[PDB]
Amino acid sequence: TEGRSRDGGLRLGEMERDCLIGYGASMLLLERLMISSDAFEVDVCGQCGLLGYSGWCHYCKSSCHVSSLRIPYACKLLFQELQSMNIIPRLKLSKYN
Amino acid sequence: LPDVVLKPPPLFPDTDYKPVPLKTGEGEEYMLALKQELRETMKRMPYFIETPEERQDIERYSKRYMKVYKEEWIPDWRRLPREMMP
Amino acid sequence: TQAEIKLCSLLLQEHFGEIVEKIGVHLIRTGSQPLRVIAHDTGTSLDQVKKALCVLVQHNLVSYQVHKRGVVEYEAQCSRVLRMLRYPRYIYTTKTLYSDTGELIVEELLLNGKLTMSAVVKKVADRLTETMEDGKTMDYAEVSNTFVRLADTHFVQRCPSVPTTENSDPGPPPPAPTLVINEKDMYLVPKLSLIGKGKRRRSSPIPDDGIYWQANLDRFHQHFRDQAIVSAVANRMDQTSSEIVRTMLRMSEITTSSSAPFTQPLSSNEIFRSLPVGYNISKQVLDQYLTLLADDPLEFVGKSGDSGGGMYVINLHKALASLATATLESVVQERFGSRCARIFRLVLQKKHIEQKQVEDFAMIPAKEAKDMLYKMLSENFMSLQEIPKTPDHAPSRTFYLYTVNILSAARMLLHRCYKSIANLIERRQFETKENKRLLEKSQRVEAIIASMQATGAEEAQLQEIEEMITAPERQQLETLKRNVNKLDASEIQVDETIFLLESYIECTMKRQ
Amino acid sequence: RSVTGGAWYSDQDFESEFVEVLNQQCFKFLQSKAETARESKQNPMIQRNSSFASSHEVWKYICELGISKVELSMEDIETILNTLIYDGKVEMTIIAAKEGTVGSVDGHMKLYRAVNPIIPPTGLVRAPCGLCPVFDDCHEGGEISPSNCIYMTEWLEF
Amino acid sequence: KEQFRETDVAKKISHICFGMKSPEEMRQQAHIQVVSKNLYSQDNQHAPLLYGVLDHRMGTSEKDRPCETCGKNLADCLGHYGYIDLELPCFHVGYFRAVIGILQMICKTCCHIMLSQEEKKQFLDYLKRPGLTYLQKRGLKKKISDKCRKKNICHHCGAFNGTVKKCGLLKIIHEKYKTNKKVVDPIVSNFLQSFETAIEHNKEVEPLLGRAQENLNPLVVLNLFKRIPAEDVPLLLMNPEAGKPSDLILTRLLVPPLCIRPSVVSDLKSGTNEDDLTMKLTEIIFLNDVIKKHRISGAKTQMIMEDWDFLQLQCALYINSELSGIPLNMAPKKWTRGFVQRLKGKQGRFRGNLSGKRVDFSGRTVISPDPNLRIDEVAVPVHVAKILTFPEKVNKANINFLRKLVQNGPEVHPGANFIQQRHTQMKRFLKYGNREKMAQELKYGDIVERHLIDGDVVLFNRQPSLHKLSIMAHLARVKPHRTFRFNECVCTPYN
Amino acid sequence: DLMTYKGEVLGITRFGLAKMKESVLMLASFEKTADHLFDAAYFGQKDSVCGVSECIIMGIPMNIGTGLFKLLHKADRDPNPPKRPLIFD
Ligand code: SF4
Ligand SMILES: [Zn+2]
Ligand SMILES: [Zn+2]
Ligand SMILES: [Zn+2]
Repeated sequence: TEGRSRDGGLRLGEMERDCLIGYGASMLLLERLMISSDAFEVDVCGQCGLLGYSGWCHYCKSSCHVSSLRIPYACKLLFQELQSMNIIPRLKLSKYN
Repeated sequence: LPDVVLKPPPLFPDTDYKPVPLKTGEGEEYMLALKQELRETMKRMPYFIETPEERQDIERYSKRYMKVYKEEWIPDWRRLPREMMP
Repeated sequence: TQAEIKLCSLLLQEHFGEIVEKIGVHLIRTGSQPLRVIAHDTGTSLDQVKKALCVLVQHNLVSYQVHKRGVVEYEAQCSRVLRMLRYPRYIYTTKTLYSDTGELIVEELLLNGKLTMSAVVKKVADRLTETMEDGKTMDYAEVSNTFVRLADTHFVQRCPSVPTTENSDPGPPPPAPTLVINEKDMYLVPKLSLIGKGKRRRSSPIPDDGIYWQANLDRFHQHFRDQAIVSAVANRMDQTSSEIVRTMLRMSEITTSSSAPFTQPLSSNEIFRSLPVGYNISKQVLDQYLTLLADDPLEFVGKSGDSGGGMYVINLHKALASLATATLESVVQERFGSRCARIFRLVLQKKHIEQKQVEDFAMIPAKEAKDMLYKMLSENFMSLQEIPKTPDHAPSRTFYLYTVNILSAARMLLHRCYKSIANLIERRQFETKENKRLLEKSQRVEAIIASMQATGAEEAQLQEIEEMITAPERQQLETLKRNVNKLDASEIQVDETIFLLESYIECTMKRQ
Repeated sequence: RSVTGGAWYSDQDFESEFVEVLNQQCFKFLQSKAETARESKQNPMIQRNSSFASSHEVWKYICELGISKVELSMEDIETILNTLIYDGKVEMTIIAAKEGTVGSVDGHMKLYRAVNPIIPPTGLVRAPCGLCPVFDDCHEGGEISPSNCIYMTEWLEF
Repeated sequence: KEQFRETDVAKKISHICFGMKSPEEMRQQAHIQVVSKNLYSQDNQHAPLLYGVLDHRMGTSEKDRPCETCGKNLADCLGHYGYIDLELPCFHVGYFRAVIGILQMICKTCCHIMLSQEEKKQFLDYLKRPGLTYLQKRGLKKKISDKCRKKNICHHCGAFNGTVKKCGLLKIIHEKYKTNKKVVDPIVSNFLQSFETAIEHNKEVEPLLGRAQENLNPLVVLNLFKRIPAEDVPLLLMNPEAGKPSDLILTRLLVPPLCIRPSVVSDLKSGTNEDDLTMKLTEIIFLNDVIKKHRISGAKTQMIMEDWDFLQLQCALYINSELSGIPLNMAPKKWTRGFVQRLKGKQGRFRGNLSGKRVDFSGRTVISPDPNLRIDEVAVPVHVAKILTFPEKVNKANINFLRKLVQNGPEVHPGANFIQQRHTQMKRFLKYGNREKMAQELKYGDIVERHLIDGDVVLFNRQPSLHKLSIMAHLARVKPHRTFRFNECVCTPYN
Repeated sequence: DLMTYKGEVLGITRFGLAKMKESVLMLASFEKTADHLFDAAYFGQKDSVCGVSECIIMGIPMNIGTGLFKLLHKADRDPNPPKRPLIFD
């Protein structure tokens, strides 16, 4: 949350993000903005590139190409809002190697 | 004001108009028979290229007996450009 | 043209295969593209790409053109891929107008794409030697006679011939021969004196080399248009007018092309002397028929001159427009009923009309005419002019006038017919795929008998065929057979409406 | 008559059955007249003139029939015939005649004749796909698919 | 016996391919159909209706009522979409300019692109080059649009194609029958004379006969887009795999899950707090029902088109709640939050929830001078140290230190607060249970939320940041006071 | 140099930044969010994860800083170990 009365946390604003980028602490910036703030694990289908649930893709009615992925909850909300706006982001996953 | 609907409309709503029956006649029957004969005879035609099977399990003596044999038409390379020769 | 692409994909997958239908759909979607990029986009082997291109250009489906740097680009013919479905109708009309010899000639031409006259006559003879029996052999004389008759009647046409390389730029061979078309020898058959007898499939140098023939689909389209106009006038006035217009069209075919607003006018004297003697009709009766057809509010024929007695002309574009309007009103009647058809014809006769005027002229109570109008608007059978009083285009200060746009209506109906045939083909394929197991079972239990029919054929193998569990499945087999038959009949009959709409849309354009 | 009353309106209620009966009777009369003209086969022009039916003639015929009690006018019968034309079953022609038994329009006379349709029902209407109301939502893979269609299923079962 | 299937793969996103969905794909993605305009039931429990808005089958927004599609709570529910069919199509305000461009590019009769064969081949050859960038795509689109607008007649069918522009709001006008100062054309003459019956039955049509250009309503626009050849789709600079021209005109609306539409059950009154998207969707459903009722009852075209335009405007607001061409009488009374408004702005998803977002394990306190500490050291109060914890993994080095911290517990400053076992992820609170036993049963690999002790690296920052030196990582030292102290020599950076 | 590396002096505003950069996510996050998003949806332009802004948005280590290179483990191993000989083949 925002306020202290409602038990709110501090905000790493755009200026803080810029300072971290200038420093180059990539892992620090990641742990701050992704791990410790809005960390979440979603399920994405490798066939259609849509978001699934419980390792199941309702679009293709299959669960072989569905895989877990770490993603910020804010980014997931943005993807959902775009899909509602009809701007469908098709995520093409691949191995980390 | 319009009333509220509890369940969604049917996936296939009924219609009071039905399609007009097909025209009957020896001509239509012969056309149907000819189209069926074409469907049956064009798949075996050399022009009907099938998916080349691959990943054979093993080689056997019955390979020569079960070998599919079919004549292959020779395209006209004079009319066809040179980029299509094997 | 997603419906057209889907229909072409289904037709190619059902007629030639998958590795070829993929290339065909890729071509239809992307236009002209080099072979290397076509293969890179498809993702298959270069040999398979070459085979697909060759088997597609053999049937005159795709063409190759030269561009800068000597590159070759392959472009597919969606129009030809669509006309491919009209083969059964072509065979039927050629069998009706000619004999089984011409029927088999047209069949072989349509099934092989491009072949030589000698080859096609040999194939027809070999196939007719099986039709006939009792040692009677088939000679090539009558087959060549039928072939030259079809040629001079313009049902078969020679393909573009490759120019002589020795005379045209003798030297390095170009990547493509650049086949050209010549109208001089377009319908001139070669003089082949060699003859022979067809074989009965016992299973126990070319003079006309380079001269390939094909089926002239333009002639079949013109003949279908003529038959449609004849049937229309027959249902309208009488069979006498139908015979008269058939004779006029037969006389005009040779002197006119396949695209012209008006045909060459004919005179009463020539029409009379050309009309068959089978009808006891006189010159005054013919003149009366012509002058009463000229006064027809549908404008099938026209005077367009008074010299040489009774000079009259035929209005092909007007006839096609009338046929398209008839098709549209008939489909509206069958889809929404006689009242909606009445409203549609009213709003079509009246170029612009409002709801109150439609009601006053149709005598249809309120709450129904407006509903039918809104249904037609949602289904895209008409458009609103929406003449505004102010440039603000506010609904409360503008008049909405309904108007039926025949061109857009025909295009939408043609797209609907394409998608309907696509859905029917998909349903047939789905039924065949889901019942393939029973189909294979039937094929096996029938091959059990088809084998050893004569050699070592014992009677103890006839009472065990029906003993299997296939007997109760014969009902399902017959149901599938009749369903497939009805689906094929529907697909064939929708082809007539598709042809009508395509001819209308082709004749209503200028191509400037 | 425009603001109130009318031969069709009865107590602020449109007589759909009445107009349908009028249309059916007029079409039957015109069809019988055209059949008699075709059977006469004396001459094409005479056959056409006999198949032609005048507005006053059909009005007197409807009056002699007397289906309803309300008086039907020549303009009412003309509107009924225009509705029949819009229905695609009859054809009207305006000929030049100075004066006669009609004397309605100055110098012009409308003659009606029942005519057969241009072409029979087309092929699109013979398939369930052409008469489907949810045809817009058709798709290969989905809820509405031709493989599991009910329209085509019933059409093949019938 | 057992099939081999991979449990988890280290999948990394490569790139995002944006696109569009057709109505069929929208139906396939959606799970249920929302047709009821109401939200809750008539009973006093006020439960959400079935097949309606706020249904739990499209996610969950309450901690007590779980999702119906997936048997999970709100914290684990990702949400599901729904599809709502519209009686009449409507222009997509986001893609309205794209629709105008496509209409100006393609013909209004044959749906073909206004380009000759040579120009088509040139554009295909220029586009087939690898490494095509967004700027090059936009430049090619501009050039093709200019070259298509230069022409006036079609080379495929021969029909005339006038200018296409925007009139009013969400209405497209095509000047097909334009006024010709020179000899008029037979087409325009026939179009003008075809109003005989119109003028006879309404004299007001003759004075307004002019300016009667074609009105490309959503129906006609979709009918034209559905018949565009696929060969010309690449020429429109639109990826064919991403979407189709028929997708710009929407016939189904995608109602998002309840995670995006949070609902607060205010038991203090007879009402609840709902977002603006829910109200907009309810109004859209109500307008669809009203249009269906008018179609069934046979209403007048004028009011039918009025309702259609009102539905178009409501959809355009639901998409982007800030437009300019809104009529005065059709202007909304209050202000609503659209998707565009939620995305853009200072408190938006890009600037308010992605670039800058709030985190935990952080505090804010007043500073005080203390020269007795090094420049690289910062003082942290015991109160904030007992709250800010660090997860330390139990290893063969600090095993005894972690044991001592656990024995101390959350009360004494040097200690921990929670322990997460290696086998099970169930946290254990040290304030309850035998801390001695918890320390004696510390296995390697467990996590201990130890208190902030000396030697730990800690970030120290001032909210107004000008340069990178406004935030620095120091070493934390615990002190009994309640302020952040640091060497005053480092005040110049923080200012 | 960053302003004049394309041959034309491009400003740092929304009009001069879109011509230089290509990340759809970055262009949408900076300014003209909905406009740029709809334009990208229409063009079907696929956006990579090479930029720092989209890296931060997706929650992956940015390529700049410590993430430009990769680390390897100096484990005791033997590349291309001896293969067991096939007796039957
Ligand atoms: S449900 Fe079947 S019959 Fe109806 S439109 Fe779809 S494919 Fe055609
Ligand atoms: Zn999927
Ligand atoms: Zn859920
Ligand atoms: Zn055009």
